[PDB]
Amino acid sequence: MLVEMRTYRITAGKVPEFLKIYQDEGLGIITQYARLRGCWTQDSGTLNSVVFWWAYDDYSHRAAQRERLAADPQWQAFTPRIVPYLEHQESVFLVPAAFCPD
Amino acid sequence: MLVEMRTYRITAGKVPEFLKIYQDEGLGIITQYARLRGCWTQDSGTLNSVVFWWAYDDYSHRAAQRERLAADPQWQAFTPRIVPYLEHQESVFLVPAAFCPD
Repeated sequence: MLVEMRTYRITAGKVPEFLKIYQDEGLGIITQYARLRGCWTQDSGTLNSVVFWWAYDDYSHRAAQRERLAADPQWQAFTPRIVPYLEHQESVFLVPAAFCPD
Repeated sequence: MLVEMRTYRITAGKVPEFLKIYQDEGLGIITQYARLRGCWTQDSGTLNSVVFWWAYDDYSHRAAQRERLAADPQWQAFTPRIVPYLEHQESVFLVPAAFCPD
């Protein structure tokens, strides 16, 4: 397995707005293609930050599912709604330790 | 709920050693006191980095369980074994979004 951890720094004060738009409009689309294991806001360090945990079987399943997501007309119609909130985006790849629970 | 995400930068090359010592000697102790939801190594960005996801009901349950862990003689006898591997430690607090799966 493989987790992609993606962190979005949002326009100050606008995190609740971003999360409503994401929840009402994006969640149903993207979860057709990737397994969400967690969505969080930061309570320490850099505030106004939303952390997503995406789970894939491996890099090639990830690459294939991300293409099918990119090609989705619904998804392409959705991202312009969140883009104005996105100040900064980052991504880290994680591979489980031997004792990682699944 | 509340997640504490703790990231340990390990002496270069020594991550497998650290993970064996942690697994064989520390895991059983600390999991008596906190819920581990995931343990990962970084495959991108800063390598030689171990990411732990700790789950607590809230800040006060966390504070109470961390005291009981600190007071554990087994735990106090264990940490000196990993300390020489720890180059750098960091911690971020996470609170779930409305649609965060549990």
